[PDB]
Amino acid sequence: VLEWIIYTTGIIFVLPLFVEIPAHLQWQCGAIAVYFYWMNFLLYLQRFENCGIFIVMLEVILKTLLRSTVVFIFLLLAFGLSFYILLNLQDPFSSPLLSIIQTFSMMLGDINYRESFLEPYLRNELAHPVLSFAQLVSFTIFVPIVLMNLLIGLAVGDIAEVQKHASLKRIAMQVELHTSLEKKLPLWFLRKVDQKSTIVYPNKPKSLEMEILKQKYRLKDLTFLLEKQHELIKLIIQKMEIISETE
Amino acid sequence: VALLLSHNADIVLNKQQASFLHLALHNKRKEVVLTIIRSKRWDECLKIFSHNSPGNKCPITEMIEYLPECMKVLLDFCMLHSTEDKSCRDYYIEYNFKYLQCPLEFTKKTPTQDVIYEPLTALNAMVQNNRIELLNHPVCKEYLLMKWLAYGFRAHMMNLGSYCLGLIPMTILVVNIKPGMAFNSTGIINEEILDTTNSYLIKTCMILVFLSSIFGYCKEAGQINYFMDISNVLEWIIYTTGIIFVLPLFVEIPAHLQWQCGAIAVYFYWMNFLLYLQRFENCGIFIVMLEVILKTLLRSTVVFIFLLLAFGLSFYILLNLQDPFSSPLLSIIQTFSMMLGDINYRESFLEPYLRNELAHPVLSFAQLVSFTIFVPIVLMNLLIGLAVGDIAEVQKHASLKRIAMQVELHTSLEKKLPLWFLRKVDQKSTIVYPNKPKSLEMEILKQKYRLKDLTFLLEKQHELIKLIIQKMEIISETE
Ligand SMILES: O=P(O)(O)O[C@H]1[C@@H](OP(=O)(O)O)[C@@H](OP(=O)(O)O)[C@@H](OP(=O)(O)O)[C@@H](OP(=O)(O)O)[C@H]1OP(=O)(O)O
Ligand SMILES: Cn1c(=O)c2c(ncn2CC(=O)Nc2nc(-c3ccc(N=[N+]=N)cc3)cs2)n(C)c1=O
Ligand SMILES: Cn1c(=O)c2c(ncn2CC(=O)Nc2nc(-c3ccc(N=[N+]=N)cc3)cs2)n(C)c1=O
Ligand SMILES: *[C@@H]1O[C@H](CO)[C@@H](O[C@@H]2O[C@H](CO)[C@@H](O)[C@H](O)[C@H]2NC(C)=O)[C@H](O)[C@H]1NC(C)=O
Ligand SMILES: *[C@@H]1O[C@H](CO)[C@@H](O)[C@H](O)[C@H]1NC(C)=O
Ligand SMILES: [Ca+2]
Repeated sequence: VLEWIIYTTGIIFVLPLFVEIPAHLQWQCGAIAVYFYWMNFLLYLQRFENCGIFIVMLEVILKTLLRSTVVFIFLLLAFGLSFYILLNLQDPFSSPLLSIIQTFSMMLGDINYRESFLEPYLRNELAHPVLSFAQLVSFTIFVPIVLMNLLIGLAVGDIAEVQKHASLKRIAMQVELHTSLEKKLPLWFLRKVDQKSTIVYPNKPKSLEMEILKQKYRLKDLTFLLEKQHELIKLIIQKMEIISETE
Repeated sequence: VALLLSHNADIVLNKQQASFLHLALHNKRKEVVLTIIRSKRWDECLKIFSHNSPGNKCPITEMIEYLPECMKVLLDFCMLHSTEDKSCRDYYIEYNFKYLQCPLEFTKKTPTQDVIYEPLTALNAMVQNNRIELLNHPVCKEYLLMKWLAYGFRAHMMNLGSYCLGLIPMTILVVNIKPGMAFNSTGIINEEILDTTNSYLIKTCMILVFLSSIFGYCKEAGQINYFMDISNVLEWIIYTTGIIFVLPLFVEIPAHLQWQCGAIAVYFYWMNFLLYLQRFENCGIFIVMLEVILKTLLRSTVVFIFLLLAFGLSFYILLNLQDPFSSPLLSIIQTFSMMLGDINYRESFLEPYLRNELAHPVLSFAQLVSFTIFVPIVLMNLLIGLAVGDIAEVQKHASLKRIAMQVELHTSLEKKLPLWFLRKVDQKSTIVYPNKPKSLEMEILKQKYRLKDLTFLLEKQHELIKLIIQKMEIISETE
């Protein structure tokens, strides 16, 4: 999808090479092309080993964030549609869609307390003062504090889980890269470039489980030997001589 | 046991109504249980148990409680394949739900005098013992999916539809009329002129909100522990305010009251919608996390509301000539707003100071530093650390909790549907075409058992050796 968008818009950005075009369309396609080009460059960077674990982390966090919008987009609807009614005489809240975008922007802590709540209140320009100040407190508690801390905790967990398997995943990426490359090169070329050894001059420019497993094996061998010994002892008793100590 | 079964041995109970299978299970003898399973006569062995016994229940529940690794084999026996070729399209897997059904089926007599078995007995037994590795077995997964597609999806889409029938016309009314204007079924009163276009939609939505509020009132009076729940309070508020928002359908009302009730209704509607969403599995763990974090935050306001009092009442004295701090309550709200880092240093402290308008400069600048250290840094980092801990704790048990939610959903649904309907929609097996559209503790436990057996054998051997010494012959080596 990314590459289809890139090619379709890049072909329109430079189309006046052949056929004329309005400047507005040309630059509005350039704005999309120059953005998706550099966003798609990261998928090329994710191959190299020194900088490909960050793309894995970025993808994990982004997926986790997108799986929760199906839920936490109704908080935005609730607060935006109530702010559209309470603060309707102000320009940032003069339309349902603008009021939902302003509420999305206030999610990081940029609430505009003095400009939207205090100063209209001291001018007698709030239609519902008590409700407007109660909504401010409930919003501040619910969204910039609770929701953002929820997202931070999720990200901390995801990154810990990714770091737990960093080395193995890093090596497996390289192994898979070269394995895929081998299934497409010609035979004679692989014969030509392959080597059998290498020379290096340095001067020139999960344990506890294994232990308990081993000792389990030892214990089983011990049991086997003890049973053989018990059989031998019973044989002794049934073959011995008893004369003076008979009943 | 294999030799005694190969000959026609009887399978009876004793004085405790325990068969040999119960004795093998209570002592965790894995190999004899696997032998009983792999053999013939497994059917009668399964049927032999008896109810009315609080100690020796159905063999399946006992096997889930004591030896789950044998239940795994018993379940593996329930997946049949076709051509055994992954590529073939006629290759289909059949799942058989033979052992997950009610124990009252296995016994032929079935008196059911005082015996009442809850629905989904096997799955509830798996949940009450944290058998997560069993709940992820494909047979149990297909069992739950069959129950879902059989009646759960429908029983919950009916609930969602009944709620949206009042949720959607409310939103349609809000985003189609300008707030502050009076309106009735005839149209919008522009004060008098009367805008009459789109009156049909307005009338339809005003009727749909009224009916939903009335039916909600009736259902809630039917449910009437009640006032303790939160959903009850939310729905009472929703219905009470929604009935006032559309009241001009019958009796006139001031526009101010109408819209100030609409502002509360349209907010609590969408806030209550999340409690409906928390049922579905792909998006119900976030509501659990949200609730945990919110409870933890509310338990600390009883403490960290005195920091706000201290700082607000001192700022009310130090910066009293400025409008944001010109009253005790306004000064406490401004301090609450400054909690996220929006301090207004240049507008409240620096610029008044360079105009000689601060009454107490040194104290005013010392309070700024102590506030910045105490609240936007220490308190917020405390809250962040608490949230990180809570979310880690919730994620530790994500899969088991997710499955238990579905099991409880369907269990509750079963106790209310009619018998014949459950008979009609229930299935016994399913066919699937794929092509078509905690260990260390167990190890040390096992080796503890092995060590105890070793000790027992060694003691028997010691006794035998002492017998040898006391019976042998001694003639040439006597003293
Ligand atoms: O009689 P088996 O079914 O073959 O199993 C027992 C043993 O059973 P316990 O776990 O109850 O002690 C282990 O079986 P698993 O846990 O692996 O199922 C063991 O495993 P290891 O060999 O890994 O130690 C090995 O069984 P298996 O060979 O199938 O792994 C062993 O039987 P044997 O030592 O006679 O093979
Ligand atoms: C995939 N892999 C390795 O990466 C590897 C490796 N052994 C060592 N390295 C490290 C390495 O060659 N790193 C490199 N980084 C770039 C690079 C980085 C950023 C750029 N940004 N720009 N422009 C452009 C290029 C080029 S070579 N083995 C065995 C392997 O399999
Ligand atoms: C409770 N449960 C499952 O959920 C389940 C399941 N097996 C698969 N699922 C997933 C599922 O059906 N997900 C669904 N999601 C919606 C939905 C989501 C958001 C909405 N928002 N809006 N509007 C509205 C509807 C409908 S069905 N089993 C066995 C089960 O017991
Ligand atoms: C809806 O509101 C309008 C506006 O007040 C009502 O129309 C008025 O009705 C009275 C009584 O019949 C007349 O005296 C006014 O002249 C009407 N106003 C206009 C602008 O024509 C209407 O009756 C209300 N509808 C209902 C069902 O109550
Ligand atoms: C009718 O509404 C318009 C705006 O929608 C307003 O400018 C006008 O004053 C209203 N008419 C009357 C009589 O109030
Ligand atoms: Ca209720």
